Amino acid sequence: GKECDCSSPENPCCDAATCKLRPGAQCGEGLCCEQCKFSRAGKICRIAKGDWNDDRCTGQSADCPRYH
Repeated sequence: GKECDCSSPENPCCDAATCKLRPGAQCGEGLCCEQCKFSRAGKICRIAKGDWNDDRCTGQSADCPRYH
């Protein structure tokens, strides 16, 4: 977006000075953002709405799209 990677100032994954991520982790907030680290693919970011495939995250992303 602009120059920020997180939305919380207390979050330990984004320099509060530049409201951006902290140069050490790889995600300040997302459906698949591990403790300051890019979650690994095969991450269930959300469950379908009945009975079928589920939502999985990649090995380099920190958010989750939609498929159900």
